[PDB]
Amino acid sequence: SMEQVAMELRLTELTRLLRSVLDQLQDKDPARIFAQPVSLKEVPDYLDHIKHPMDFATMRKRLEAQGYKNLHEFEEDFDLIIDNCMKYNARDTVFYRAAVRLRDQGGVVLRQARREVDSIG
Repeated sequence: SMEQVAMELRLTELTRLLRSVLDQLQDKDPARIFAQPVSLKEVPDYLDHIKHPMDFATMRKRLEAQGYKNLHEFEEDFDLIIDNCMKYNARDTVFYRAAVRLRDQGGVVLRQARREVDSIG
């Protein structure tokens, strides 16, 4: 149907906007601490601690499959990256501190993404 095509075009455009958001958020992790999944070879007990692991590569795979239907779903995954880190790692670690900085700098990006999503529909 033409309605299905139109819905598919809207999803494609949301995916384009989320890719730009993803790139801007990942720039705020210059150490690449959140770039890839926590390795279960290196941290064999990780899934005893963290029930829903997340990282930027995993988000990018989902994005490129058009697997984010709305900005809320994308933000949920970004918040997992931060929140997982802040539980597993202690306050006095480079990892925790990196997540705080990513949260703080990312909030700005996400605040405008929300206005753009609503504005463009």
